[PDB]
Amino acid sequence: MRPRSLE
Amino acid sequence: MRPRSLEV
Amino acid sequence: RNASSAGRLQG
Amino acid sequence: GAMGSMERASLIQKAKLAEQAERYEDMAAFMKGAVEKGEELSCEERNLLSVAYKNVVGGQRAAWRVLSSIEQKSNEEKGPEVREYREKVETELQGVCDTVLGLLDSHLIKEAGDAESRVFYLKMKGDYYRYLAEVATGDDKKRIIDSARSAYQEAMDISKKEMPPTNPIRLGLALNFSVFHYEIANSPEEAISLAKTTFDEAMADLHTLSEDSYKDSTLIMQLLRDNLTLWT
Amino acid sequence: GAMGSMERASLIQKAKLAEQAERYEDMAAFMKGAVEKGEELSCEERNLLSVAYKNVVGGQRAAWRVLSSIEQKSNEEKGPEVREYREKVETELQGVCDTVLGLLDSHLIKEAGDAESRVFYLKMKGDYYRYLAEVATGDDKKRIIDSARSAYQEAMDISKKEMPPTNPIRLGLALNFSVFHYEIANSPEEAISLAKTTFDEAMADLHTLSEDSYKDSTLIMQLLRDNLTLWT
Repeated sequence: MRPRSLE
Repeated sequence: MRPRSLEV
Repeated sequence: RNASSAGRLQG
Repeated sequence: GAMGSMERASLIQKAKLAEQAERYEDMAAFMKGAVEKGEELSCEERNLLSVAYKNVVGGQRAAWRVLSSIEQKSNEEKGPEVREYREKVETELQGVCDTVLGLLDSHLIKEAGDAESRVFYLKMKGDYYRYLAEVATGDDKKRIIDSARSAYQEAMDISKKEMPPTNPIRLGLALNFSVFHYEIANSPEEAISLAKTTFDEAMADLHTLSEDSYKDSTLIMQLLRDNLTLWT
Repeated sequence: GAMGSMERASLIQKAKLAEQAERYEDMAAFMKGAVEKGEELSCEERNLLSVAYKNVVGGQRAAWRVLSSIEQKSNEEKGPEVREYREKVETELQGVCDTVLGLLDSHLIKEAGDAESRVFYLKMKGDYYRYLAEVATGDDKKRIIDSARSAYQEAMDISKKEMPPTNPIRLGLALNFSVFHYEIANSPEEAISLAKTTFDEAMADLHTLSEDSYKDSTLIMQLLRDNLTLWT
């Protein structure tokens, strides 16, 4: 479980 | 649990 | 507000 | 000092009891006494020191922000009470920052020791100048901003040369330096660029980390990402 | 004292600012300065005083329980540090209670004033002797228990003569006196009997109360009922 990629 | 005193 | 580091960074 | 008669091991034991009791002013006093023995702190001891003072200063910063808000809402036109009480809280906050900065300069910041320890203490020096900057004005504020930038920049230089992008001390320094850029130095573009680079370079290395390491790094990356969400 | 040069009204304003900032030690010091002006407290001001000191001693009692718990585990089959730090927190707690008890005796407990005010301050005298009793030993504890009982009993005698059985200050006094009997005075029978009688005499009168009065009375009746669950 990783943080979401940048948009 | 601990007995309750007046919440103050 | 802006997030800054916690007091503990490791452990 | 007040802790001068107590064994170093006993001061560390009492700092941990204070943390369990949520007695952070006591925890900070025990950790200051341990630092004043003049021996290096272990990784765990550094974190006790950091936790103790972050909690003390955190309560003062929160109080100063409450009173500052009330003061500004009553500056649309009263009585001196809100300003006087805000000044009292401010002077106490400055006292704590001066205590921490004195410990860092007198005992903890050395030319020697591992990069992680040197970065940890220079980051703390930047943090405590940043807290002074939050309440400072005029010439004093310019001097404090320069001091903060100089400590953070020195730590960034070491961390980039000596620690991997997922190192939590390196991440935490970059997070705080980005907040310095955004909130203190009024350089949003530098704040955003730093946070984005830190986040992205860490994201590339996550697969390399153990369980405990993965936890420590992603917690800090989520704060970087939350600031980027807020800032952009 | 330290607050001697400040206007009473400014001290009350700053107590309210300290409360908003969650600075309860400051709040208490401001309310102590206000009491030392030698004027009666209003109902609102009595409650500021009580909130301030209850928050301060509440932190100390919480810390004392954490440390006392750790002290008793290590003693069940490891150095003096837990006991030493427990003793330090104990002496600080004792100082706060002695401060409150001195303010009550020197300034606030009077033959004059309404029943509500007289009961409020005598109940507070019982509560702060009860907090001293929680940490006391030996002959000192026996004197403190007698002092707490005497204060609560004088309050109970006024409240029976001057207040209805649904009166929230009467109900609060009976609740705390029941806890005193159960936890301090080793009289669980008297505690249970007092909680049952208090609850039953209020129940008989609830039909007479406004919706605001009903809310206030039944909130405290629910505490008596929670204690009777725990004790029976």
